[PDB]
Amino acid sequence: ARIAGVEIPRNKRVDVALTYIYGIGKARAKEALEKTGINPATRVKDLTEAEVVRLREYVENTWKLEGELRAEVAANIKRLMDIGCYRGLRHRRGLPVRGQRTRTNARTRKGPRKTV
Amino acid sequence: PRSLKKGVFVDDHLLEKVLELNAKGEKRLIKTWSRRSTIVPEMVGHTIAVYNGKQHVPVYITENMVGHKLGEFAPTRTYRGHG
Amino acid sequence: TMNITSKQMEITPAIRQHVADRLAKLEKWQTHLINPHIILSKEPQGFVADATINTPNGVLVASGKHEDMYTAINELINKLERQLNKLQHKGEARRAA
Amino acid sequence: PLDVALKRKYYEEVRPELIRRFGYQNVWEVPRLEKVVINQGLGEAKEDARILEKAAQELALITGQKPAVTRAKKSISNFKLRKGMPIGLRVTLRRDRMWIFLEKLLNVALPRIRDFRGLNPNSFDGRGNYNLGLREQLIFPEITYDMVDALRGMDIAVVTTAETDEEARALLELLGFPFRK
Amino acid sequence: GKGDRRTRRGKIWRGTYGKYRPR
Amino acid sequence: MKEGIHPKLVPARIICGCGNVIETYSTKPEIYVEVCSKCHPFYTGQQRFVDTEGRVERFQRRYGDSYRK
RNA sequence: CGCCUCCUAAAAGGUAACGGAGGCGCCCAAAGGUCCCCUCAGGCGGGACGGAAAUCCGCCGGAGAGCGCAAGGGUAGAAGG
RNA sequence: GGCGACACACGUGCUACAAUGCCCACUACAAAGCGAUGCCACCCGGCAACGGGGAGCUAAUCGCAAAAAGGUGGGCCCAGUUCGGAUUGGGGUCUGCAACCCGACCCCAUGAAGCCGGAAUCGCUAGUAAUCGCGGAUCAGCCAUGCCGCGGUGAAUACG
Ligand SMILES: [Mg+2]
Ligand SMILES: [Mg+2]
Ligand SMILES: [Mg+2]
Ligand SMILES: [Mg+2]
Ligand SMILES: [Mg+2]
Ligand SMILES: [Mg+2]
Ligand SMILES: [Mg+2]
Ligand SMILES: [Mg+2]
Ligand SMILES: [Mg+2]
Ligand SMILES: [Mg+2]
Ligand SMILES: [Mg+2]
Ligand SMILES: [Mg+2]
Ligand SMILES: [Mg+2]
Ligand SMILES: [Mg+2]
Ligand SMILES: [Mg+2]
Ligand SMILES: [Mg+2]
Ligand SMILES: [Mg+2]
Ligand SMILES: [Mg+2]
Ligand SMILES: [Mg+2]
Ligand SMILES: [Mg+2]
Ligand SMILES: [Mg+2]
Ligand SMILES: [Mg+2]
Ligand SMILES: [Mg+2]
Ligand SMILES: [Mg+2]
Ligand SMILES: [Mg+2]
Ligand SMILES: [Mg+2]
Ligand SMILES: [Mg+2]
Ligand SMILES: [Mg+2]
Ligand SMILES: [Mg+2]
Ligand SMILES: [Mg+2]
Ligand SMILES: [Mg+2]
Ligand SMILES: [Mg+2]
Ligand SMILES: [Mg+2]
Ligand SMILES: [Mg+2]
Ligand SMILES: [Mg+2]
Ligand SMILES: [Mg+2]
Ligand SMILES: [Mg+2]
Ligand SMILES: [Mg+2]
Ligand SMILES: [Mg+2]
Ligand SMILES: [Mg+2]
Ligand SMILES: [Mg+2]
Ligand SMILES: [Mg+2]
Ligand SMILES: [Mg+2]
Ligand SMILES: [Mg+2]
Ligand SMILES: [Mg+2]
Ligand SMILES: [Mg+2]
Ligand SMILES: [Mg+2]
Ligand SMILES: [Mg+2]
Ligand SMILES: [Zn+2]
Repeated sequence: ARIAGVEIPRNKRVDVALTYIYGIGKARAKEALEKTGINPATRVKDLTEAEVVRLREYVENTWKLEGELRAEVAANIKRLMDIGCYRGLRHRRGLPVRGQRTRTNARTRKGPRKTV
Repeated sequence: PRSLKKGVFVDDHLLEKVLELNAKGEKRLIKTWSRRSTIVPEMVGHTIAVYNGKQHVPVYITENMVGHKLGEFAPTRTYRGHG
Repeated sequence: TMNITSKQMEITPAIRQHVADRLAKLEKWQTHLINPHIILSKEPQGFVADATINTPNGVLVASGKHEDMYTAINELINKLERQLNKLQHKGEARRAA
Repeated sequence: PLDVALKRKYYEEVRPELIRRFGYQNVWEVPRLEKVVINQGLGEAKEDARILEKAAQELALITGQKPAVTRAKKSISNFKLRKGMPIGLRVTLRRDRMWIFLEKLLNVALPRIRDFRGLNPNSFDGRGNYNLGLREQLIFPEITYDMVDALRGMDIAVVTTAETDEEARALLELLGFPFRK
Repeated sequence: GKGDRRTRRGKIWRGTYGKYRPR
Repeated sequence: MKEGIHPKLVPARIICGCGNVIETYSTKPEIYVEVCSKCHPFYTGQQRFVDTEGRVERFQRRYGDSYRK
């Protein structure tokens, strides 16, 4: 599990690879490679273990990633669900939360169609 | 959400009653139509009845539900499911 | 599936189901009934039952009319059948020469 | 026998603290490690690629000991299981190999465990033994991403001469077993 | 393309501006 | 031990990222690991990596005391 | 309709009825000979996927398991692995 | 408060499933319109939305304004991906008395279905179709992917 908890794609440029971490998108990819002075274009197979632990150390301390991140988002939802607010209710019934129409669509949230 | 440069909005007529009850010691039930008012730290521990268009829903405020709006806790539609 | 509209009228699930069992007679011809649409309506004279149905060999459009909503529906079905039977057999007429 | 840090740590630091904490009157009375038994429940190798020789090669790299096949006591319908079928691996570690395995387990393995919050304090025999289970073999330093085809974990039995969970808790934590609660 | 906000093309289609399409 | 069926155990260095070196025994004499007990957040006191946040919410808003009284 | 097991069968053997219940018409190249080693079912507690039940660990557990197949006898101080 | 509901069903559309493509950076070429508690140059703070300064223009003068496809370079290398941008978490902006139900926008993270679509079915005969962007009415703001316009690039085919 090289970095950071996840084994990022070798053969790929380090900036693109880093996005294969939960919590690290393209924005944060360009950030960590500056702050550690590593060429963003270089492939993960071509990193130095010096650079790896360099890249590793910064990325794992600056931001919340993978497990602990998922834990929070859930707790945040678990919270809204428990305090019983409207946003909460939508999560409890698995319905859309950001005020979308549910007469049609809402399939991403509802899942594939249930016959009647 | 509402600009941080602006206020933390409470309808004053709702808020006033809170502070009034805080001073003398709380609490009687407060019937309000102010769904748009933020739950504010001064309100915690009270039970405010929030009109949802039909009924006034009794809402006991807690430490968890501070940042929210009052309407969020008195749902406006009755839905028990389909079929 | 099948859609039913009750224009400026209220009807029941029962009545809706009745119509579905009545349109079902068209299943006889073993051809695809594509988006059948029934419109129930009330005139001063009686009820009106409209329908538009498409099939691989054409469209069916028919209107039934009668004081009794069920008869209006039955006549709608009768007109739809006659059309469907023509759609399904008219091509056979000129097989010779 | 080999000079190994953990083993040395047991005699030099752990034993005196235990003698202290419970006041044994005999040197033999103090909690000792009897064996570490590793078990791969497998049985995903029942039929199919019943070559679990891949797994045995993995276990052997981890322990330095070649595991022995376990076979079904009886036949079972629902697990799709006939008597005598090769369903798992089991290796009994003692003495120097046992110390070496635990040594790497504490220092390296458990840290590499995903979202590790510490061992489960309640997982004690009641008779002074402890058990923990793993989801992956990748946890161990011997195993790399390259050389592994699929994810198979294991069961680990740590057997102690301690009569109670209390005593066993004392010994294991002293050795460096990291407990959450 | 045009549906992704975090891109130049998306901000054009939507008629807005930002980091991914500045003015 | 039965001969020829076991991997030989040799002296070994396990090298962690934090600079920790572990003198131990293994079937591979040199090994690199991303983490060890010496640096792992759970072990090191309670070194709370990125978030030693402490919620921060929910009265943690305090923006501010400005409503009238 | 021959054969095997139990009961009827009256504590030796034997004992009938169109009396009460079940089996057989095979099988095994080891499921045979011998030497060596090993000991169950089950209950409780513990253990990734793993479940009432797969494999692992501990404790209790004389035989209630096993012994190809009916039943009976026998049997771990082995006939069982 | 509801018209925004949501086991379902149909109609119209938007964005797509990628390399004749996607992303970054630099660089060209329109038309028709709109604009004094309006359109906003330019400056500065902010990654940004935006905010604070501030000139011009009763507008062939000043402003919206940059058109986009394109062009030139660089990256991506056939993968559910640097395709796609749904869903959700968190943080902000602006309008407005007020954005819980029920606004638009920005930023961080999340990164779904979808590998070109059954029966069936729509449009178009030339500056048309296709594809690209620009404006306006309504309008505090906007749920516009709609509507009415505007130009850019620019086909295939018609035996009968
Ligand atoms: Mg990512
Ligand atoms: Mg809605
Ligand atoms: Mg209908
Ligand atoms: Mg009606
Ligand atoms: Mg009706
Ligand atoms: Mg008509
Ligand atoms: Mg008839
Ligand atoms: Mg006719
Ligand atoms: Mg000793
Ligand atoms: Mg316990
Ligand atoms: Mg013990
Ligand atoms: Mg490893
Ligand atoms: Mg994209
Ligand atoms: Mg020898
Ligand atoms: Mg007898
Ligand atoms: Mg007898
Ligand atoms: Mg006798
Ligand atoms: Mg006798
Ligand atoms: Mg005799
Ligand atoms: Mg007879
Ligand atoms: Mg044999
Ligand atoms: Mg033999
Ligand atoms: Mg047992
Ligand atoms: Mg159990
Ligand atoms: Mg389990
Ligand atoms: Mg079990
Ligand atoms: Mg028996
Ligand atoms: Mg309303
Ligand atoms: Mg409406
Ligand atoms: Mg329906
Ligand atoms: Mg459909
Ligand atoms: Mg649309
Ligand atoms: Mg459509
Ligand atoms: Mg492809
Ligand atoms: Mg994906
Ligand atoms: Mg798919
Ligand atoms: Mg992508
Ligand atoms: Mg949010
Ligand atoms: Mg709203
Ligand atoms: Mg197509
Ligand atoms: Mg296409
Ligand atoms: Mg067709
Ligand atoms: Mg024409
Ligand atoms: Mg396009
Ligand atoms: Mg437009
Ligand atoms: Mg306008
Ligand atoms: Mg407008
Ligand atoms: Mg909306
Ligand atoms: Zn370390």
